[PDB]
Amino acid sequence: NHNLHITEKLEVLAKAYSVQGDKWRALGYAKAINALKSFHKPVTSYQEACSIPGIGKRMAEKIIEILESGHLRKLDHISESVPVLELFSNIWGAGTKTAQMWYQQGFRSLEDIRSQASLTTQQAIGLKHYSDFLERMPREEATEIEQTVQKAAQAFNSGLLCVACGSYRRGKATCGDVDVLITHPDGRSHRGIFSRLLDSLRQEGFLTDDLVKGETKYLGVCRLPGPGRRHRRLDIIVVPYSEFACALLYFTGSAHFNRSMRALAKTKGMSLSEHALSTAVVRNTHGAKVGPGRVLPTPTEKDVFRLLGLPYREPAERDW
DNA sequence: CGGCAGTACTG
DNA sequence: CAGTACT
DNA sequence: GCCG
Ligand SMILES: [Mn+2]
Ligand SMILES: [Mn+2]
Ligand SMILES: [Mn+2]
Ligand code: NA
Ligand code: NA
Ligand code: NA
Repeated sequence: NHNLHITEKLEVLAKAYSVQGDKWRALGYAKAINALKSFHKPVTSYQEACSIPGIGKRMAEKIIEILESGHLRKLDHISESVPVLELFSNIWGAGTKTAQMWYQQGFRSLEDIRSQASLTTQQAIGLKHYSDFLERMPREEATEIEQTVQKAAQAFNSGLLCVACGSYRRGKATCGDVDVLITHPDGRSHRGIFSRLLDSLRQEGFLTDDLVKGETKYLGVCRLPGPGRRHRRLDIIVVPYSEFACALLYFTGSAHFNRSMRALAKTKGMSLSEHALSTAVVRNTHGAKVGPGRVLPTPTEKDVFRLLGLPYREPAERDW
């Protein structure tokens, strides 16, 4: 990154706006930061800064203060609440509104939350694993987790296909969590397996806590056996084979990549989700779907790219 | 002016 | 529903 | 915050 001396200051503002709930301003900062982290050379001119997509007048100004000053004075007026809001919103299941409410009620530490806050079931689990959920795991451990789920699934039906997605599939050396997609080529025998699969993984002691138990999504907590093991976040999604490519695409990400691809689809009168790529989608003036359109056949990820008019990208080049 | 992705749970 | 989460 |  040609421009760390700027980006590092901007990220502090981005996080501050984010934990305070100012989601769109934070989004603007996030995009400018990436734009600047992928510029070839250092930024040296206000009109060079303004040169970059995702950097406008306000952001060019800030970068000009940074290079002439070495500093950004807005940093000195960030509310004293922000570190605490960040502390609280790093509890799984607590976001900006919950963090702000706890702050308003006088909470300042996780000890305050533990002893005095009313927690949802999810948030109590999040708090119990507060440290573990902030830590990444080696790639090799994600493999063991993927393989544990697959062996449990295949025990019921040898035909079940299980694939670790997320950062694992984008090739990263460490992973924040494990994202396992399950389907079945027969288009049928994925149905109703969660009951048995989760029960099997629980029987082991492998699954330690459940956060979400939906008909198609599971989000929870696992821990491999033996000493030196941390609790890890595990997500499982079960999908019909007709949706495999779009589910794979979704679940592999990155998040920014998905949002970028979905924005593109919208420009073309199409819609892309975890379920399907659709065409002839009808939307209102405000960008909201008011007519569904037609599902397009997407047997493979490459088909989604092709139908969108884009060159295929392997998972590793989707790490946006 | 106003969208900024699209979707799934929770209670 | 608002809130939070997933990529 | 940015951009159409
Ligand atoms: Mn993940
Ligand atoms: Mn995950
Ligand atoms: Mn632990
Ligand atoms: Na620009
Ligand atoms: Na949180
Ligand atoms: Na008190």
